[PDB]
Amino acid sequence: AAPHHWLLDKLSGCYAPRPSAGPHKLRESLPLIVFLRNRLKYALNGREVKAILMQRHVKVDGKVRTDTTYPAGFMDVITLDATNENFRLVYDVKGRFAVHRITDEEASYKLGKVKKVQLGKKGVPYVVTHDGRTIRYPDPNIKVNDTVKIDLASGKITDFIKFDAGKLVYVTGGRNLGRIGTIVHKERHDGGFDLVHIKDSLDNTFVTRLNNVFVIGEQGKPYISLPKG
Amino acid sequence: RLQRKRHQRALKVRNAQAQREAAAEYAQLLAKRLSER
Amino acid sequence: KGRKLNYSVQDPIANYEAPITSGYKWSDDQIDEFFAG
Amino acid sequence: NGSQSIKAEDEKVVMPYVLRIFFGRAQVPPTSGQKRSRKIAVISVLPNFKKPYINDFLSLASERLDYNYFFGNSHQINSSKATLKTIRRMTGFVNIVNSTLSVLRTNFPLHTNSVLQPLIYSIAMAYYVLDTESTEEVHLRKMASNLRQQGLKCLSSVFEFVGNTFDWSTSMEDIYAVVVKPRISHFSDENLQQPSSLLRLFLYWAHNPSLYQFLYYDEFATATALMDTISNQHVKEAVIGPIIEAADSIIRNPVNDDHYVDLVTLICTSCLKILPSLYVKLSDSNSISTFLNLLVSITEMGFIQDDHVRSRLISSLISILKGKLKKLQENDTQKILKILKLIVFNYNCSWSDIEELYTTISSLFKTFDERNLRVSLTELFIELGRKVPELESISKLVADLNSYSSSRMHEYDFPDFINEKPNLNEASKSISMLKDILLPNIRIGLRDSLEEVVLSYMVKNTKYFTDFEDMAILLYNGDEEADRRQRAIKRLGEHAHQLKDNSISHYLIPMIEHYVFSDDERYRNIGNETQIAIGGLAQHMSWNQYKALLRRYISMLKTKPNQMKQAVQLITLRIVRDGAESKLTLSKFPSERMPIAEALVNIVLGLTNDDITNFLPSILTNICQVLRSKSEELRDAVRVTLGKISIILGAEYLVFVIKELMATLKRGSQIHVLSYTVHYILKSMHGVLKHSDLDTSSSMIVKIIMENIFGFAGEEKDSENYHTKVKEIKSNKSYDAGEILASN
Amino acid sequence: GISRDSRHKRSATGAKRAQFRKKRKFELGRQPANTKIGAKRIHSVRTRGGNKKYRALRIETGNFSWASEGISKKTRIAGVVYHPSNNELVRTNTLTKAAIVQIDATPFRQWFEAHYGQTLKIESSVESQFSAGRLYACISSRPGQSGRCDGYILEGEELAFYLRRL
Amino acid sequence: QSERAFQKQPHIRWYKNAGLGFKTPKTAIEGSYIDKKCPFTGLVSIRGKILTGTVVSTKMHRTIVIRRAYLHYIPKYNRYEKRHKNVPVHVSPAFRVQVGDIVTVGQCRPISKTVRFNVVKVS
Amino acid sequence: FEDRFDAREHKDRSNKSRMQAMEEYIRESSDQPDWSASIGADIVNHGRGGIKSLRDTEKERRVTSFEEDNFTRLNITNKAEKRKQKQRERNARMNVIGGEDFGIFSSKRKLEDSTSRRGAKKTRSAWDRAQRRL
RNA sequence: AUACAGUGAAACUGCGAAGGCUCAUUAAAUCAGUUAUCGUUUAUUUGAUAGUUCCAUGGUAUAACUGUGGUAAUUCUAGAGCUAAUACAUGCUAAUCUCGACCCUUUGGAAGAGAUGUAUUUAUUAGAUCAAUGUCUUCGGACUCUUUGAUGAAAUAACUUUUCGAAUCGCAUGGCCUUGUGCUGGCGAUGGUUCAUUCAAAUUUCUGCCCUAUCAACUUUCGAUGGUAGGAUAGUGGCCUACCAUGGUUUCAACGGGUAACGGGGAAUAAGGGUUCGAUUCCGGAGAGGGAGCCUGAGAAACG
Repeated sequence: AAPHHWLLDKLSGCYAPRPSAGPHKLRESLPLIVFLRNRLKYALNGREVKAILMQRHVKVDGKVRTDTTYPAGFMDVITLDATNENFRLVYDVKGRFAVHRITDEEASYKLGKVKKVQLGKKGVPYVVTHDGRTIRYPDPNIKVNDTVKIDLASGKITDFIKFDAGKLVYVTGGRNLGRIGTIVHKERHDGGFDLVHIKDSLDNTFVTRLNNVFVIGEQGKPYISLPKG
Repeated sequence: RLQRKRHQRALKVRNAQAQREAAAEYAQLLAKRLSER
Repeated sequence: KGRKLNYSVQDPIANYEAPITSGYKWSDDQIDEFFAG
Repeated sequence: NGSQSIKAEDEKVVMPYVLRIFFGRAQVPPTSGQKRSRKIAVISVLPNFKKPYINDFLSLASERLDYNYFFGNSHQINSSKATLKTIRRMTGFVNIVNSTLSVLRTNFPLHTNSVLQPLIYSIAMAYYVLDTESTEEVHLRKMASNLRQQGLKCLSSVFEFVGNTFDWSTSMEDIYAVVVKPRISHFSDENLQQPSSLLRLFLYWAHNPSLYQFLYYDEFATATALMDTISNQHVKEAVIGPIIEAADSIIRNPVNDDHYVDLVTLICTSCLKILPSLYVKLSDSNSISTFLNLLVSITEMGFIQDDHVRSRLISSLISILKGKLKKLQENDTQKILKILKLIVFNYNCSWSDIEELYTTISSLFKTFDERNLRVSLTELFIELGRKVPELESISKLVADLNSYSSSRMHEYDFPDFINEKPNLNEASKSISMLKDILLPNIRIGLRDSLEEVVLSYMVKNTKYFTDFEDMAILLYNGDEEADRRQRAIKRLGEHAHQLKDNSISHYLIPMIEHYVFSDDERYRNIGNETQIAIGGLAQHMSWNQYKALLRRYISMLKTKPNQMKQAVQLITLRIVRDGAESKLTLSKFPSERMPIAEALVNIVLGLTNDDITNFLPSILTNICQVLRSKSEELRDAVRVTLGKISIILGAEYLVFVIKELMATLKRGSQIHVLSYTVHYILKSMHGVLKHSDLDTSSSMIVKIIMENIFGFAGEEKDSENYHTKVKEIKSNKSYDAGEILASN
Repeated sequence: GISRDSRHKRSATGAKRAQFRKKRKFELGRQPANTKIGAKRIHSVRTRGGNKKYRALRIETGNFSWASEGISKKTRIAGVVYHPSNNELVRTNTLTKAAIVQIDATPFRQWFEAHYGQTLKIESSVESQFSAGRLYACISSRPGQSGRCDGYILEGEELAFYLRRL
Repeated sequence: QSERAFQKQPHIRWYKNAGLGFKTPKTAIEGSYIDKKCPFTGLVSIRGKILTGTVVSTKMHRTIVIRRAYLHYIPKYNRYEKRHKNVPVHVSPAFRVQVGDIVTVGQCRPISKTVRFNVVKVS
Repeated sequence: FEDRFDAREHKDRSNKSRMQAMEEYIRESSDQPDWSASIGADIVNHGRGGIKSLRDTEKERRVTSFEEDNFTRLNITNKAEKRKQKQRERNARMNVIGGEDFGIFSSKRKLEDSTSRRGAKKTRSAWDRAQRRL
């Protein structure tokens, strides 16, 4: 009854935890019970993960948010107070949620793909992201599928990454879900299979969608740290 | 009752002096972005 | 003129009521000598 | 209750004028004090009593806005209003500086002035109260210090009151009593005037007519003072000319020239300002510019000068004769200005203008030959009128040629100033040649021949109406001139005008070839005409996207040859914009409605890219951007880009064939594209039949040979189950033929 | 009303054997409330959470808009003479959207005499109604959904556009 | 160009642009045609996907019946049986489409029972 | 057409082709030892069951690893145990003789069809087989 | 503890039950994925988000409760008397925002003019230019056609029986001397209008394994096919009605024929040898005695 992304062992139970509503969707997130209890194993059961949630160790996106099924989606920096645990969780190359450990100056921010820019009411420019941070007043040159950098103390955009040909992009969606390498090709079609294409070890080619891909930095310099093997 | 009449009015004028000033305080940042653009 | 004036026979109204034999209390000769003019 | 009282105001008109005046009289009887305040001023006032007075002014505003025609006005309401306004002024200017109740009574006073201006906004030419001077003296003694108070972009309490008092018939009695226009003119002649200065100027311009139609000699002297203000405000309508509301200036200047002639220096200043009205902004319309030039002529008919304004009016006619706008109405006003400018040059100008502008007759061609046989020594307005006739005004073709030749004869008989006049002739002929004209382009070519008075035969054979042997001799003359920035730009402009999208004629390839040959012969002049070659390539690059891209693609490819010769000569420049234009060509490559032109554009970018080390870093990616549209399953576009790639291989050297083959094999890689894209290198190896007996690594091409003849391709071609692939003649017995004179 | 579904009817291919389903809640067709003239009564019906819907049946105070200046002012209703979305609808004299209904134009007289002074540049076949009182005006607002009667006056082009019709 | 009642007019001559690589002809920017559901002036907005094919019939007005044959790699009887599709489409003031005439359409806002596509191109 | 996220094609299967004869040959030619138990420790119910098979001790090692790894005893879940424990022990006493399962020799399942005779490196060209050798 | 003070039958309250059996046989229309909704609803999740004030606190009317009773009798009752609210419903409320004539030079703004919302439903329109590294240098400038960038192709005239501008709490005596609660004065949770997200639903693009031409015509016989307008809608929609046109699908398989459609379709887990046994979601839709009509809710044609 589980998805593939959670890295959930089959010998666990019968009812799978539906995440509650929140920032991200159901299909692109993992809740805190499947995060803490059975992935990096700070708990043994739902009772004691509710106990540490009542103790309020979790500090995801700089706020506490004491809830069992809180849908932590892409790169919400899970922060735990004891042993200064800073966790940025991204996608691995085979579809799961690889939770990388980072440090404090990297967990002081996150980034987010812009979805739409609106002239909503009363002359106010407007920007949303995958956690829905409706932050005030970016520059006019925010296209769709660019990348804002959230402040995580206040909410303001601090840095901006422009989407164009020659940018380091992350793909979350479809049969390319979780690949990095961002350059063999660029092809913007007019309604589907439109993208920037991603290399491999032998620099192979790949096809995805615009909304299923979003930028993380430059060719060699992302200010996100990434795990390795 | 009257102490609540003190605190209600004080929190109301403080809410005004926070919100209605902060709104123009980021509208001026929009003005800086528009001047630089 | 599709649904307009279907000259068909319909099921529940075919015996919805029943007639009467004498009907008018007048005679038909009383009709003729009633509105000859 | 504000919405309820607004409903009561929206339904507070249903009763008659008697009941409306009765309700207004009851509203007046709240805190009038006519026993105490109808003499001079009030007895006492309070904060809450002024709040009843501020509410009374607000109720007066609401009543006037509801009944905004009649309003039920009464002298009791007028006295209550004057008492409230005087009490507001008295309380505001007599209370101490604590500013709370003072700003309350000040926003009571501005709202009461707004309600007072609403009464004249509603019932202006209805009452016209004969006891106006009571309220007039009250408001004057209140607002004496409002001298420059109403000078802003939005200050419209007393400025709107002054405009209302000035825009009436007999309510200007309080204006012409002592002063309205004095304080209005003080704030008008204030130097920090915002765009209400034009409103005040239009109000005084409309209000001078009531002061002129007034029989009173005081108002006659006030109209004289309004004309004196029009003469003393000679900087306001100059500095405030930021919009297209110059019709107010043209309506005052015609009114001033028709009204008052008071000084010869004033008439010279008016003529110089109306000369700046045509030499300040190019967005002046026809009627406004005609009335401005007619007002300059009307000031010149009274009190013009003999040398300075003579030359100023001559420059005005020298601009207006090159204009001649609005179906000879501006030409008739220019002839009147030339006949009023009062000089010997102006006398010859009026003669030679009236002898040609005689209502569509043969006197134009008569007068051209007349002044040719009797050539005048003024020659400035003569060259203007004979260059407007040499432009696209159909008649006087041979007369235009004779006029240009006679101007050249005078410029040679001078032997300095008339050579600078020939510089203006060349700067006019340049914009004439870069145009869509037919007769005037030939007249500009005749002027080029007269300035050239081998080269003269070349010019007369370019203007020979033959165009086949003529264009062949033009190409041979370009070859002789190859074996000049503006001059070659003008020659190439005339050639591009004779071959400017005229696709109902043949030899357009040789015409664009002659254009590119003259561009190359100008680009060889690197010390002078490198900038002109860059500008010509830039204009051709703009034409490569501006709605037509067939011959402009070959123009781009053949203007790349100047870059190729320059890079071969260099063996410092600006690589940045060249690389950005290469990116723009790569974006035009991904267009395919422009596939063949885009393949030639890729060839053009590769011909231009011959830098020091950037031709190593980008040529493989350029070959990738070329072949990515031909490995794209197209029966004709693959062949056209194969022709472009064979031209690219013939252009590039043997050091680039390795990068070309590697990029082609890295772009086309899939099975059943490996059996079709051998035609690429089949064409390319024969395109490079002119390389020496050193070669590339050739492991790539022997890999191509082995995969296309051995194993699966052997099974595929030696089976009998494939429909049709016309690029498979087995195609592979050619690469060793390419390589035997190069590699082994 | 009944329904909103394609299941009861045939598509662009001509299919049969429907016998589909018990109709759901979200195929809700309410009764057609033909709005008339009367005393102002609006039924406040519920849908989709607290989505109150104003179903007007007997509305009078039409806010009709002077066109050339855009002055939406308050008036009464007389009757619709032409509306061939149902040619019996004008026989029964209801009041729906896009109908051409007659108005006693006395507040428009008041506004003209109030912001122009004199009484009567405007077209002659509407100057006749400026004199008489009843002018033609077409309803914009939806009394069956928003519960209101707003509209726009007929001024010249749109006037003759309807007068040549009927 | 007015054969029906009820103020045949644009609904706020009027002109807009959907963008995204589809031209608006000059009569459809400034012309007497109403453009009620033609997407260049229109009331509809563009979205979705864009399909291309030739036509079969254009008999009724505001009905463009496209045909659409396309390749599909059949593995069952290992031969390609040829595709055919149909879609009705509203008119545009740019081309009286006759038989043949490969044209393309964009998905928007169901107009009749079966049309979500309106013509944006002719070539 | 378009892509659709398929965990059944980027999921580690590795069991359609795991044949015990190939795995036994790999254990023979492995040249690294095999982690066998101290010899009495792997018989089960005083000999009432078998010894235990190699797959059963692999599965037991996995269960005890998961067991210690997240501190939870597994259970007596009725449907899964009535399937798997009873069917497993009955085919164990059928086919496992002395710690060795001989069930495979009584089973039709082609070796070379699924688990040998490579499908990706099929080398359907003379040139591709020539380059695969050299 | 003489206006409250702990146990607490029976009453109001917050929520609980938050998803269970049988019966007649639907061929991508039941289903699964997918495209979209600037074509739409949304409780809860999450991020954001309020400026109109004339000559010390507002009203009776009902419970529970007592008391008198009826009836064989109910979570059936009726009179009479009181009594409370975050129940009902009328109503008490400092002055700050820009342009800046003037500046006295830094402690710089005094005068004047223009201000000030939401929720509902109506119309006009804001939504072609200037800056250089260069055309000619006459080492000055009219500069955009060239060489590159930029503002850029909700402001207002009205309705509506209009919602509001905190009768919520916690942590912190803290600062001031207006000579007494005179101003309290710092922050955080709950409010509170609106937007977006999330959740879910409805439509909608396309794709997906029986044999079928002895099913070759169907569709206008629940509008057939489309156009225009209205109604109803959560909105798109012949979804329904007026008018108009005679369309539309099909041999490139329309439309129609049945079951090992108690079986099948990935609907899914796969198992270290069982090769169509071997994990499951769903057979189709209904039904709460029988059809019909109505009501409630973020969600329903309700297992209550």
